[PDB]
Amino acid sequence: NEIIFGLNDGYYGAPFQNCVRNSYDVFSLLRLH
Amino acid sequence: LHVELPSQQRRLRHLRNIAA
Amino acid sequence: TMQVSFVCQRCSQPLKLDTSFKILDRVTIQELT
Ligand SMILES: [Zn+2]
Repeated sequence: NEIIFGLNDGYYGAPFQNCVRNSYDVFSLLRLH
Repeated sequence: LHVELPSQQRRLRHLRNIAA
Repeated sequence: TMQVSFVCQRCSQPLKLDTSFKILDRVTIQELT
């Protein structure tokens, strides 16, 4: 009697430096909101 | 493939599947 | 190595924050909240 869910990245069940980028600045976030 | 660090929003909008 | 604490929800890449976020003035908190 179990249910298994599925999200974007995979399936969830019941509990029994070189790659970093730049984040948006506060001004752009305010503009987006 | 789920990076387990926090701040990863996990809401109903990201959920598309169900099974028993 | 570089320690990161956020990841882009759509871009799927680790992010580097801006100093203004750590120095958020109360105006931005009031507006965004
Ligand atoms: Zn992105």
